[PDB]
Amino acid sequence: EQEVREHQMKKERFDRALESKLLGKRHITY
Amino acid sequence: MGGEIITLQAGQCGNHVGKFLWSQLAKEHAIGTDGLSQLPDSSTERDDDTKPFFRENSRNKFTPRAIMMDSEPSVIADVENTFRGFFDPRNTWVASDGASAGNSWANGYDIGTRNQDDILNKIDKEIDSTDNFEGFQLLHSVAGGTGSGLGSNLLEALCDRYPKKILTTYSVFPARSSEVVVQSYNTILALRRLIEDSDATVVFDNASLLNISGKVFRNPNIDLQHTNQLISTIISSVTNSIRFPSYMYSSMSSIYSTLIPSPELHFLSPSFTPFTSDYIHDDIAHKGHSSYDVMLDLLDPSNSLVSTAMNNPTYFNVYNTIIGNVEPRQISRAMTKLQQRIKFPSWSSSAMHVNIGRRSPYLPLQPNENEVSGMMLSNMSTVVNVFENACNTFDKVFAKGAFLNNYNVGDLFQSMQNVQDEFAESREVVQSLMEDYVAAEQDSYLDDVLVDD
Amino acid sequence: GEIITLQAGQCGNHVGKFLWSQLAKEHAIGTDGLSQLPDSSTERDDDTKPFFRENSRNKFTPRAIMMDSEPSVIADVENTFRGFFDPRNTWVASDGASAGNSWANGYDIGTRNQDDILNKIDKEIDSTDNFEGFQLLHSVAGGTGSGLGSNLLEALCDRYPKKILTTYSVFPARSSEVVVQSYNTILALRRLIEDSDATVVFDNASLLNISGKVFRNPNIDLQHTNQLISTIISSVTNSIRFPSYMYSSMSSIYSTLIPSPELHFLSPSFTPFTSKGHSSYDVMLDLLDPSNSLVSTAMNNPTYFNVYNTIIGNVEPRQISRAMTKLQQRIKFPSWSSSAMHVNIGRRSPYLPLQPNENEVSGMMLSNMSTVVNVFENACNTFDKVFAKGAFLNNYNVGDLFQSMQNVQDEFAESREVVQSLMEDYVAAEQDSYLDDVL
Amino acid sequence: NYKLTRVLQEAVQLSSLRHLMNSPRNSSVINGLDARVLDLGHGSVGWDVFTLDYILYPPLSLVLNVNRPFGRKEYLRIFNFLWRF
Ligand SMILES: Nc1nc2c(ncn2[C@@H]2O[C@H](COP(=O)(O)OP(=O)(O)OP(=O)(O)O)[C@@H](O)[C@H]2O)c(=O)[nH]1
Ligand SMILES: Nc1nc2c(ncn2[C@@H]2O[C@H](COP(=O)(O)OP(=O)(O)OP(=O)(O)O)[C@@H](O)[C@H]2O)c(=O)[nH]1
Repeated sequence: EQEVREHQMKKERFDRALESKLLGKRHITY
Repeated sequence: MGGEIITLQAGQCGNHVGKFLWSQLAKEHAIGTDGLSQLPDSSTERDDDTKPFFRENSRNKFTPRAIMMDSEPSVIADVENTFRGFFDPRNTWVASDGASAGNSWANGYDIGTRNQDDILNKIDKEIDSTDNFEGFQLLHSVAGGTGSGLGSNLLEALCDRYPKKILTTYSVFPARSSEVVVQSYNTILALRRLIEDSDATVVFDNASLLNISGKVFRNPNIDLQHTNQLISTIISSVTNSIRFPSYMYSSMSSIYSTLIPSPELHFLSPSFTPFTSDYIHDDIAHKGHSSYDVMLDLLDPSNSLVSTAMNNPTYFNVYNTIIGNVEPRQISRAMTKLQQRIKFPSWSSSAMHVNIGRRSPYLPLQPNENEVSGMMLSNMSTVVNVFENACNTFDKVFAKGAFLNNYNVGDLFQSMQNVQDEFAESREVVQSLMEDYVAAEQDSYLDDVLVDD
Repeated sequence: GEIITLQAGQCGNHVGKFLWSQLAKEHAIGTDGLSQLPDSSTERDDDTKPFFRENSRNKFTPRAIMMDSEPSVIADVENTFRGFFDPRNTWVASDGASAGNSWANGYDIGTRNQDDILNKIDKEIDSTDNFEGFQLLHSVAGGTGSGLGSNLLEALCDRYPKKILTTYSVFPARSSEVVVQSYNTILALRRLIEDSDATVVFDNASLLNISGKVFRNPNIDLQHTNQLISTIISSVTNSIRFPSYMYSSMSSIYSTLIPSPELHFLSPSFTPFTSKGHSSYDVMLDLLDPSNSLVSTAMNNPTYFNVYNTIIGNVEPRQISRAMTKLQQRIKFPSWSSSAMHVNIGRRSPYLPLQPNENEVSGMMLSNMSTVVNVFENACNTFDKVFAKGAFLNNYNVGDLFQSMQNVQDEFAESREVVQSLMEDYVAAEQDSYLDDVL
Repeated sequence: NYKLTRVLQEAVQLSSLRHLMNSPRNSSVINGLDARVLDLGHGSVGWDVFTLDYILYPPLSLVLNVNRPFGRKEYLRIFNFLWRF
């Protein structure tokens, strides 16, 4: 379980870091 | 521990037996004659396993892992024309040497030694094509001199070419020989190599074959094609435990572990109930037998495929495989009835072995009378009794040295003295085999290790 | 990047005609040269520029020049391909039919009419800008063909010292004319040693054998041999004619195949083909097997130096890996050279009619082993025997070779010496002690 | 253990279960098998250190019983006995 878990976790970490570096499309307004 | 097995067709009888066996396997696994599997490649779920015996070149074509080798191109061309695309044309060996110049074992040995590189290259190509392998199955057909010589050459090559593989052989013995001298000479020269290098050997005496083909078939005349059909059905039944893998016996090595007590005792006796996949198989639903009656018929001398000559026969390893819907209570009843009726040696407490296989989901289902069939293989010393006729012919003809002008050519020895010495050595080898068998028939065989430690 | 085809002799003319017909059928150019593709879609994945010049009429003229002393075969090719070839790219030397099957007359005709060929190749080069080299196709047995090939090779090496030259040399079979054709073969071989950059060997005997094996009719035709030459050239040039990601020029292929200019002779093989049935593993096994090579191996275990294969068809990586492992297990490589095995997946031409035995993945393979040295040894041995036994070569010469026969014998001895040093270099590279200068 | 799971996948490919691997639904059924090894023993043999850990997914877990960490390990002991034999 740890193998696929750490694989998916590394993939998700890379994806989140890239999405945060790319202008951060997530926003909140008022 | 299960590996792939490559079929070796040698001689005319061997090629006919191989063709019949491959047609039977095609009918069982729904492969047909055209080579292309009759079942669509979409239904991938298959309870059987053709991979050990068939090469999966494509998803819909199962090419049999078999090599045919013969000196007469007529039978090879006939088989190739009948089975269009089924066999591999690159696995057909003829050497373009023409017809066999006699029925001498020396001629076959010479025609095998001269073209040994071609057959070895074909075997190497098949080994490169396959990924897994366990051993070969050689069809000797010792009745023919050239076929027996080719089989002996194949054995003498494979023994020291692939020692990590177990070698099984199938030697077909004739009922009444036209030229008893030459046929006994060929059988003895093949038996020498069988004792030397072969790991397992199954004998097929033609007398019981003719008897069964006259009894169960309606036509009084017996034809060699449906005679070899019986041997091919026997081979398919004994390879069923690997083709449709059972739960207890799933490898030829595991089967021969319980079928072979020692490398010296490597000769079995087969028996089978009235067949159901042969030509005239309509007279089987009138018997109405159970598994107990199937075991009784298997142990009966009328269903054995070799000359029984049962005069208080000593059994060493009795094994049976029952295919169909078998009942465990009936199996236990048959075992209890047979353990009180089969002679067992007092030095070994090992009893007979029973295995239950599965029926093919595509084979024609038989009525409840003969829906279940059985095969039995017994280690009996009566094989030396079958050989005794050839040994007596040798002892009564070797006094003069007749037919010596035929075994002198081809082989590595052209003089008469060398051929006489080789024949005497082969006779001594078969005599020592018979002595070992008649000694293992006694209790002192196991006491030999008890008296000295 | 543009390569100019050179058709020398009647054999060269035939193989060029066959190759151009095959390329037209592949790229949908046809016999008339006009674009057989509709004018609605211009997106193409092939590369016809290095082989076909597209004019204003959208017609693709083949970038090929024919040098031969026999105008009959050239006129026949023009008749069969009316509207395909350019009449200005035709060279017949204006000397009538051919005469004499020796290298001397061919080289003399080349040296005499070199100005016309020079002007033709200069115009063909100036027609475009991007150039990489030329392509020669000839038989070393033919006298006039070998002479013209040697003359054009000398002209190319002393005029353009930057363009890489590749040739396809068809060696003769075991026949009668080898007593005199061996002279032309060894002279062309010496010229290749001196100036040529790459050579692909072909044995006529093995070619006819493979032809009779693959064909039902045992009466093999020279036209069938030329068609098989066309097929092998198409399979070896597919990597350049359909570049997708890796291979877009013959320079990289020759760099990964030829390790040193002293070893620039390659043996081709191609299987299966006609003129799903076999997986890629079986295709590579047949390629390794000598029964599918276009040259007589005559060796039990040749010393493989550099091999490179191009597989045409839909292939999956597991069979590639299995075949690569089996090749690494069987094929022996020298302990001083690398065991480089290159596999290139070449795409199929969608504008090409479907070849018989459809969906059958095929494979070509170029090897550098000890199979060329056997043919070279046989050729030089036959030459030495005929030279030291019969002094008849001094009776058929032209020009300077006819003014004095001593210079001819000196040149032949020099060719024997250079091919002897060549085969000695090969047999030395076969051993591990070849690279002992650095270790 | 990456070479171990690669060997497991190669054995699945080589066995008769290659038909189930070709069939897409049975391919997912086979992929549901967890190639998880519970180490048993200190420096013991590769046979004894081997262990099979299987994880179910709904809605099959609500019906089928497996070697749950809070169960009786019936399948575990049966597999251990058969593995010894
Ligand atoms: N029962 C049976 N015996 C056969 C069959 N085919 C051949 N035989 C045996 O073969 C013997 C005759 O010799 P051939 O079959 O010609 O063998 P050969 O002389 O070596 O010739 P080739 O096999 O062609 O090399 C007979 O005594 C048979 O016992 C067959 O189909 N059925
Ligand atoms: N394979 C093949 N070889 C050919 C063909 N035509 C000619 N050849 C070669 O030509 C050689 C015979 O000599 P010729 O045909 O007279 O060639 P040549 O000596 O250069 O004379 P010309 O062709 O007239 O210039 C053979 O050894 C072949 O290698 C052909 O159509 N196919």
